[PDB]
Amino acid sequence: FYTVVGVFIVVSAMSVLFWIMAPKNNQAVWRSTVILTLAMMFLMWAITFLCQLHPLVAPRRSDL
Amino acid sequence: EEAIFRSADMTYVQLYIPLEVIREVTFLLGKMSVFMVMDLNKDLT
Amino acid sequence: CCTVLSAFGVVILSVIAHLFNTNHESFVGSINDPEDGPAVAHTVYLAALVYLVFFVFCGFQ
Repeated sequence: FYTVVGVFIVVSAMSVLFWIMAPKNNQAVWRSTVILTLAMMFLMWAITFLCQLHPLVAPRRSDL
Repeated sequence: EEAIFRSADMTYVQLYIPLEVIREVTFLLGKMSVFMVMDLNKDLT
Repeated sequence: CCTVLSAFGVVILSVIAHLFNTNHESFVGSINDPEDGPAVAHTVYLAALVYLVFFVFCGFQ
């Protein structure tokens, strides 16, 4: 689970570093598109990583 | 400013157009595209 | 519109023929899958060439 927190640190620090270094021309759509898309990419990565970190169902097939 | 997070700041100004320069001011405001008129005489038919 | 379908017929069937040639387990790895890899790759690569003929002929239209 700590390799989810370790990715949350480098995503959150990147989003904070982009909040202060956004271009001044279109600030409320530079720091709103890029910071929210990193959040949603990290959310789907964390959900697709934690479902396989400690699984309850093993993959079972016959034809191999 | 930009107005993509909230709306822009509106003012409700009041003009006074004389009858000598009336068509010219109206055709100027039609080309400037900044003044949203409001129907003052709603009670008239 | 045949040139778009023909360009995808080049790309997708070339990747499928390469994945049959290298015995990739998403195409050969099951019992219901075909047994010989390059035997299927030889008849998918010729279809890739056929769609390349369609792409070149409809590319001059």
